[PDB]
Amino acid sequence: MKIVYWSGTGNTEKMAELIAKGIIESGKDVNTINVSDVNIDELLNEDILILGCSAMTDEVLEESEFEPFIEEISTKISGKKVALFGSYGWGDGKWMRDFEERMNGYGCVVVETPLIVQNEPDEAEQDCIEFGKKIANI
Ligand SMILES: Cc1cc2nc3c(=O)[nH]c(=O)nc-3n(C[C@H](O)[C@H](O)[C@H](O)COP(=O)(O)O)c2cc1C
Repeated sequence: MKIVYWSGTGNTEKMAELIAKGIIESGKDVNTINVSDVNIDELLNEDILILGCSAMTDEVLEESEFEPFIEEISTKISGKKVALFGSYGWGDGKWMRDFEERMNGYGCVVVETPLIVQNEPDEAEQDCIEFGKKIANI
């Protein structure tokens, strides 16, 4: 499996590691990839796309790297299963509600409720691990 993410201070990156740990604990292999080093072709061969990005300016996906990546794969992911996650600060998850609506709009099947955690996943560590375990069972 593969987890692709963008993180500006390390919050979403930490979530990604924790989600990977859950998948591994369930007996499966998984690689975490920063959006900068992702290979679209190899990524498109995955049965489930696990994508994460923190909330950026005015509740949007990160603009210089993550958004363009989503746009590029947008026409080639109809029917694919996706699990979404990310860290946020002062908002209430608007960027994620929009990210979920967008992926659905591209024809994807959002398999679980998106996992969102405020700032660093300190108290929410187990929640991240459990999300990974749910994904491993799909
Ligand atoms: C430029 C900028 C804009 C932000 N905009 C939002 C926002 O609109 N809503 C929100 O809840 N958090 C916002 N945040 C806070 C981040 O989503 C939050 O700090 C998160 O934990 C960052 O995770 P990361 O280290 O994975 O990037 C913003 C942060 C930055 C740096």
